[PDB]
Amino acid sequence: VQIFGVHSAGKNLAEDIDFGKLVFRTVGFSGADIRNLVNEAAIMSVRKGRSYIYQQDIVDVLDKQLLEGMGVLLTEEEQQKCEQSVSYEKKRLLAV
Amino acid sequence: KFISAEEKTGVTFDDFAGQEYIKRELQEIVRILKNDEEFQNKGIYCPKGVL
Repeated sequence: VQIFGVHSAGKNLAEDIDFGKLVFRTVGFSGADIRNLVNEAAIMSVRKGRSYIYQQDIVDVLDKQLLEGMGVLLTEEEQQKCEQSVSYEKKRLLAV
Repeated sequence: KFISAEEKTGVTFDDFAGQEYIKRELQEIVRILKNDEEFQNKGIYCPKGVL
């Protein structure tokens, strides 16, 4: 938390920013990892045109970093079309 | 005296397709490098090496 505060001082964090609720997502991180997380949060906040960094910005940055791990690099349209490709009977089994 | 300091190759982004996520991610880095002042105002720094 202190490293995140040090490396995210000179950026316009919004009122919903709190790193105390995202500590468990950064277990094993070093200072460079948290700095890269802050930088990617700034990039993604710029990406949607958002002026500040939201908590959803950091959440989506961590989620993108996690989804990139297993070899899934898909945009929103491809993901939605692929979700619509499967049927409904074989989706309720996964849901259950 | 062999390295080509080529300014134009004739191959654009429209020629390479199918990996639009990687294309957009490289577009972000290229735009950051070209527009370093505007994005550096908010503290964004580009990576030195992309592999």
